[PDB]
Amino acid sequence: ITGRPEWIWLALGTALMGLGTLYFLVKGMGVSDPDAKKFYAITTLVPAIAFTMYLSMLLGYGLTMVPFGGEQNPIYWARYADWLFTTPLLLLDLALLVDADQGTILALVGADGIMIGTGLVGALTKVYSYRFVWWAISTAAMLYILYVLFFGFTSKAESMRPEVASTFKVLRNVTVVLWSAYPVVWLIGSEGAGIVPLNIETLLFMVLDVSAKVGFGLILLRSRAIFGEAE
Amino acid sequence: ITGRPEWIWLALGTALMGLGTLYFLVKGMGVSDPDAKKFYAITTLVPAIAFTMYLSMLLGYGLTMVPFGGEQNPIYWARYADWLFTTPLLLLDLALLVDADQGTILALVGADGIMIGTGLVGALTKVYSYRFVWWAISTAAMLYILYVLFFGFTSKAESMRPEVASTFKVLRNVTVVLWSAYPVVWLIGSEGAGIVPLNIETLLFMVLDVSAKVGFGLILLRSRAIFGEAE
Amino acid sequence: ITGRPEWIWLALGTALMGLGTLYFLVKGMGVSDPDAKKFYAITTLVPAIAFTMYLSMLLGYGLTMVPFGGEQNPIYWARYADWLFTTPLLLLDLALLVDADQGTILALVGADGIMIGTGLVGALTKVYSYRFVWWAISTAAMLYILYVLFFGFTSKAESMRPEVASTFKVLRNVTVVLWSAYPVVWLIGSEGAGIVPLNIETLLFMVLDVSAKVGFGLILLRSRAIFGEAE
Ligand SMILES: CC(C)CCC[C@@H](C)CCC[C@@H](C)CCC[C@@H](C)CCOC[C@@H](CO)OCC[C@H](C)CCC[C@H](C)CCC[C@H](C)CCCC(C)C
Ligand SMILES: CC(C)CCC[C@@H](C)CCC[C@@H](C)CCC[C@@H](C)CCOC[C@@H](CO)OCC[C@H](C)CCC[C@H](C)CCC[C@H](C)CCCC(C)C
Ligand SMILES: CC(C)CCC[C@@H](C)CCC[C@@H](C)CCC[C@@H](C)CCOC[C@@H](CO)OCC[C@H](C)CCC[C@H](C)CCC[C@H](C)CCCC(C)C
Ligand SMILES: *C/C=C(C)/C=C/C=C(C)/C=C/C1=C(C)CCCC1(C)C
Ligand SMILES: *C/C=C(C)/C=C/C=C(C)/C=C/C1=C(C)CCCC1(C)C
Ligand SMILES: *C/C=C(C)/C=C/C=C(C)/C=C/C1=C(C)CCCC1(C)C
Ligand SMILES: CCCCCCCCCCCCCCC
Ligand SMILES: CCCCCCCCCCCCCCC
Ligand SMILES: CCCCCCCCCCCCCCC
Ligand SMILES: CCCCCCCCCCCCCCC
Ligand SMILES: CCCCCCCCCCCCCCC
Ligand SMILES: CCCCCCCCCCCCCCC
Ligand SMILES: CCCCCCCCCCCCCC
Ligand SMILES: CCCCCCCCCCCCCC
Ligand SMILES: CCCCCCCCCCCCC
Ligand SMILES: CCCCCCCCCCCCC
Ligand SMILES: CCCCCCCCCCCCC
Ligand SMILES: CCCCCCCCCCC
Ligand SMILES: CCCCCCCCCCC
Ligand SMILES: CCCCCCCCCCC
Ligand SMILES: CCCCCCCCCC
Ligand SMILES: CCCCCCCCCC
Ligand SMILES: CCCCCCCCCC
Ligand SMILES: CCCCCCCCC
Ligand SMILES: CCCCCCCCC
Ligand SMILES: CCCCCCCCC
Ligand SMILES: CCCCCCCC
Ligand SMILES: CCCCCCCC
Ligand SMILES: CCCCCCCC
Ligand SMILES: CCCCCCCC
Ligand SMILES: CCCCCCCC
Ligand SMILES: CCCCCCCC
Ligand SMILES: CCCCCCCC
Repeated sequence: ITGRPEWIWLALGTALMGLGTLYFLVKGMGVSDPDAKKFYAITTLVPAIAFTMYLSMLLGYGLTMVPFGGEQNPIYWARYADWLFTTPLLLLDLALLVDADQGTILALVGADGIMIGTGLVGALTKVYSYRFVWWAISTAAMLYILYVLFFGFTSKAESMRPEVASTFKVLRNVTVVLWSAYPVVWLIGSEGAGIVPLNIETLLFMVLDVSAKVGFGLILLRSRAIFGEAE
Repeated sequence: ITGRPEWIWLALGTALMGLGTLYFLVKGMGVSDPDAKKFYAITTLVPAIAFTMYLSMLLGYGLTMVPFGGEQNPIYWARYADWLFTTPLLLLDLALLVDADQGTILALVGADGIMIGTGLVGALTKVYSYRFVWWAISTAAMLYILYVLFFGFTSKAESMRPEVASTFKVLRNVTVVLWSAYPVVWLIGSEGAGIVPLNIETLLFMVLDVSAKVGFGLILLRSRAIFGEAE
Repeated sequence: ITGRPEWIWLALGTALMGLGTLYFLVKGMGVSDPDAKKFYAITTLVPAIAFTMYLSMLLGYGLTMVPFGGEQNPIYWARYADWLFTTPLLLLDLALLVDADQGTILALVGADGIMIGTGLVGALTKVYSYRFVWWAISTAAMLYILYVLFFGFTSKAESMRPEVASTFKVLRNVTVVLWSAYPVVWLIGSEGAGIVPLNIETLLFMVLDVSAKVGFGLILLRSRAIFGEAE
C-alpha cells in the first residue's frame, strides 16, 4: 500500500466515504415519509458505492497499467466503475426533486452513461492522440447534461413549492461547478497531458468526490424539500 | 486504421450513426408533449450509443483476437456492447407504443439480454463446436421475442388508436425482418462457419444496423402516434 | 469437461435449471391477469439466467485461475454474473408481493449489488488476507438486506390480504435460511479457507441455487397471492 505516494489520499477518501455512509444511514433511520425515503435511499447508496471503490484503489485492486507515450502508466480504472453508478444516482436526486418527466430522466441517465463510458475508453486507449478524441466526446455529453439542468429543470423548479425550488437551485449550482472540474483534472493529469503528477491528481479527485457526494448529500438531506407537504 | 480492409464500412457506419443522432437531436428540440419526449429520448440514444461503438471499432479498440480453428480470429466485441443497450431500447419504443404491461416489458428485456449475452459468449468461445451451442440458445431467445411481438402486442395494438396501430404494425414488420438477418450473418461470417469474409460481413452488419436504428427512428418520429390525443 | 471432478454437479445444475425454466414457461402460458404476469416474468427469468451460467461453467468458459497461497486456484467467476442479476430479481418478487415503496426497493437492490460486487472482488483478489476483508463487507450488505426483509416488510405484509401475508412469510423464511448459507460455503470453500474441496463446494452451491430459485418459484407461482382480488 504505502509504496504508492498517493496512498494517503486514497485512505482519506475511503474513511470520509465510509463515515458519510454511516451518518446518512443513521440519520435515515427515523424516516417514514415515502417521499423522504426515496431521497435517503438514493443519497446513502452514493457514498457506499464510492467507499468500496476507494477501498479497491487503496488495496491495489482497482489499478492497472496502460502503455502509452512509451511508458507503463498507472491508471485507476475503479474510478469509472464508481462514477458509472453514482453519477446517475446523483442526477436522479435532482430530477425527482423537480418531478421531472420520464423522457427527460432517460435522456440524462443515457447521456451520463455515454459520458462515463467514453471516459473509460479514453483512459484505457493505447494510442496517445486518440485518448483526447474520447475526452472530447465525453465532454460533449457532459455539456448536454449541464444544458438540461439549466434550460429544462430550472424552469420546472420555479413552478414548484418554494423550498424545493430554492434547494434545487443550490444543488444545481454545486453540481455544475464541481462536475465541470473533473474533465479538467483528467486532461492535465496522468490520464491526459501528464502536467500534474498522479499523487496531486489523486488529491484533487478526492476533494471533488467528497464534496460532490457527501457535501451534496448533507445539503439535500437537511432540506425540507424531501418531505411531502403534510399537516 | 486503413490496414484493415473493413475500415471503409466502419467509417461509413460511424458517419451515418453520428448524422442520425444529430438529426434526431435537432428534430426533438421543439417538442413539449411528455409522451413524445419519451420516444425522442429513447430513439435518439440508440444511434448515439451505436456511434460510439462504431468509432471504437474504427480506431481498433473494440477488436480482439480469439484462437479457434488453429487461427487467431479477429472478433469485434464492441458490437455486443452496442447491442446490449440499443436492442432493449428499441423494444421499449415498441412496447410503449402499444402501452404494454410491465410484466411483458420485463420478459422482453430479459430475453433480449440473454440473446445478446449468449451471443457474446459464443463469439469469445475457443472450442469451435461450442460456439454454435451458444448461437442456438441465443436464437431461441430471439424467437421468443419475435413470438411476443406477434402474438401479444399485435392484438394489443388493434384495441388502440388507429394511428398507433398502423405505425406499430409497420415498425413490427421492419423489426422482425431485420433482426432475423443478424443470426444468419453471424453463422456464415467470421464468428461462425467463415464462409463470408470479414470485410463483407462488416458491410452487412452496417446496412442492418443503420436500417434497424436510423431507418426505424425516421419512421417512428415522423408518426403522429407518439403524441397524445390533444385538441 | 469430465476432466474436472465437479463436472457432475455442474451438469445436474444445468439440467435442473433448464427443466425449471421450461415448467414455469409452460405454466405461465395460460395467464392474463396483469399482476400475475409480473410474477411469472420475474420468476421465469431467474432459472433461465442461471441455466446459461451453469452451462458456461460446465463447458469451462466461466472458470479462471487466480494465484494466491502460492497456487493457481480455480475460481468459477460465472457464479457472480448469475447472482448479479438473479438475486435482485428474487428480491423484487418479495417486494412486489408486499407492495413495498420505491425507496425501499432501491435500497434493497443497491445493497444487493454491493453484496455481489464485493464478493466478486474478494474472489479475484490475489492478496490472501484481503479476500476476507471483501467477504466481511459483502456479509454486512447481506445483513442489511435480511434486516429489511424482517423489520420493514413483515410489518407491511400483515396489513395486506391474508393470502399474500402467509405466502410472503413462507418465502421470507426460505430466503433468509438459504441465502445465509452462501457466505458460509464461500468462507470454508476454495474461495476462502480451503477446508472443503471444490467438488463438494460445487455440490453445495448447486443444492442452494436450485432450492433458492426453482423451489422458491414453485411456492410462489402456486399461490393465489400473485393474482389480484377479482370476482
Ligand atoms: C443507456 C446507457 C446506460 C447507455 C450506456 C452508454 C455506453 C454504451 C457508452 C459506451 C460504453 C462502452 C465503452 C463500455 C466499454 C467497457 C469496457 C471498457 C470493458 C473492458 O474492456 C475493454 C478491453 C480492455 O481494455 O477489453 C478487452 C477485450 C475483452 C475480450 C472484452 C470482452 C468483454 C466486453 C467488454 C463485453 C461488453 C460488456 C459491456 C460493455 C458491459 C457494460 C460496461 C459499462 C462500462 C457500460
Ligand atoms: C435481466 C437481463 C438483463 C439478464 C441478462 C442476461 C445475462 C445473464 C445473459 C448472460 C450474460 C453473461 C454471459 C455475460 C458475460 C460477460 C463476459 C463476456 C465479460 C468478459 O469476460 C469473459 C472472459 C473472457 O472471455 O473473462 C475472463 C475472466 C475474467 C476474470 C472475468 C471476471 C469478470 C466477470 C465478467 C464479472 C461479471 C460481470 C457481469 C457479467 C457484467 C455484465 C456484462 C453484460 C455482458 C451482461
Ligand atoms: C446500484 C447498484 C447496482 C450499485 C452496484 C454496486 C457496485 C458498485 C459494487 C462494486 C462493483 C465492482 C467491484 C465491480 C467490479 C467488476 C470487475 C470485477 C470486472 C473485472 O475486472 C477486474 C479486474 C481483473 O480482476 O480487471 C482488470 C483490469 C481491467 C482493465 C478492468 C477495466 C474494465 C472495468 C471493470 C470497467 C468497469 C465496468 C463496471 C464495473 C461494469 C459493472 C460490473 C458489475 C460486476 C457491477
Ligand atoms: C462522485 C463523482 C462524480 C460526481 C464524478 C463526476 C465525473 C465527471 C463529471 C467526469 C467527467 C469526464 C469528462 C467530462 C471527460 C473526461 C473524463 C471524465 C470521465 C473525467
Ligand atoms: C441495432 C442493432 C440491432 C437491432 C441488433 C440486433 C441483433 C440481433 C437480433 C442478434 C442476434 C444474434 C443471434 C440471434 C444469435 C447469433 C448472435 C447474435 C447476437 C448476432
Ligand atoms: C440464486 C442465487 C442466490 C440466491 C445467491 C445468493 C448469494 C449470496 C446471498 C451470496 C453471498 C455472499 C456473501 C454474503 C459474502 C461472501 C460472498 C457471497 C457473494 C457468496
Ligand atoms: C480544476 C482544478 C485544476 C487546477 C490544478 C492546479 C494544480 C496546481 C498544483 C501544482 C502543480 C504541480 C506541478 C509541479 C509538480
Ligand atoms: C451536523 C452536520 C455534520 C455531520 C457530520 C458529517 C460527517 C461526515 C463527513 C463530512 C465531511 C465532508 C463534508 C463536505 C466538505
Ligand atoms: C441475410 C443475408 C445473408 C446473405 C449473404 C450473401 C453474401 C453474398 C456475398 C458473396 C459471398 C462472398 C464469398 C466469396 C468471397
Ligand atoms: C427528411 C427525412 C430525411 C432526413 C435526413 C436523415 C439523414 C440521416 C441519415 C439517414 C440515412 C439512412 C436512412 C435509412 C436507410
Ligand atoms: C452451510 C453448510 C456448510 C456445511 C459444510 C459441511 C461439509 C461437510 C462435508 C465433509 C467435509 C469434507 C472434508 C474432508 C474432505
Ligand atoms: C407439480 C409440481 C412439480 C412440477 C415439476 C417441477 C420440475 C422442476 C424441477 C424441480 C426440482 C427441484 C425442486 C426443488 C427441490
Ligand atoms: C443488461 C442491460 C439492460 C438494460 C438496458 C437499458 C434499457 C432498460 C429498459 C428498461 C425498461 C423498463 C422495464 C420496467
Ligand atoms: C447491477 C445490476 C442490477 C440490475 C438487476 C436487474 C433487476 C433490476 C430490478 C429493478 C427494480 C426496480 C427499481 C425501481
Ligand atoms: C452549455 C450549457 C451551459 C451550462 C454549462 C456550463 C459549461 C461549463 C464549462 C465546463 C468546461 C469543461 C471543459
Ligand atoms: C415463432 C414466432 C413466429 C415469428 C418469428 C419468425 C421467425 C423468423 C425466423 C428467423 C430465422 C433465424 C435463424
Ligand atoms: C440482523 C438482522 C436479523 C436477521 C438476520 C439473520 C442473521 C443470520 C446470520 C447469517 C450468518 C452469515 C455469516
Ligand atoms: C497528441 C495531441 C494530438 C491532438 C489531438 C486533439 C484532439 C482533440 C479533439 C477535440 C475536437
Ligand atoms: C463443428 C460442428 C459441430 C456441430 C454442432 C452443432 C450444434 C448446433 C446445436 C443446435 C441444436
Ligand atoms: C490470513 C488471515 C488474516 C485474517 C484477516 C481477517 C479479516 C476479517 C475482517 C472481519 C472484520
Ligand atoms: C468507519 C471508519 C472507516 C475507516 C477505514 C478505512 C480507512 C483506511 C485506514 C488504513
Ligand atoms: C458529423 C460527421 C461525423 C463524421 C466523423 C466520423 C467519420 C470518420 C471519418 C474518418
Ligand atoms: C431440457 C434438458 C436440458 C439438459 C441439457 C443440459 C444437461 C447437460 C448434459 C451433458
Ligand atoms: C460543496 C461544499 C459542501 C459544503 C457541505 C456543508 C453543508 C452543511 C449543511
Ligand atoms: C427499413 C428501411 C427504412 C427506410 C427509411 C426511410 C423512412 C423515410 C420516412
Ligand atoms: C426450499 C425447499 C423448497 C421445496 C419445493 C417444493 C415446493 C412444492 C410446492
Ligand atoms: C446561491 C447558492 C450558491 C451555491 C454555489 C456554491 C458553489 C460551490
Ligand atoms: C458555471 C461555473 C463553471 C465553473 C468551472 C470551474 C472549472 C474548474
Ligand atoms: C405493411 C408495411 C410493410 C413493411 C415491411 C418492410 C420490410 C422491409
Ligand atoms: C418474417 C419474414 C422473415 C424474413 C427473414 C429474412 C432473413 C434473411
Ligand atoms: C416440462 C413441461 C411441463 C409439462 C406441463 C406441466 C403442466 C402445466
Ligand atoms: C412457516 C414456514 C416455514 C418455512 C421454513 C422452511 C425452511 C427451509
Ligand atoms: C434464521 C435462521 C438462520 C439459519 C442459518 C443457517 C446457516 C447455515
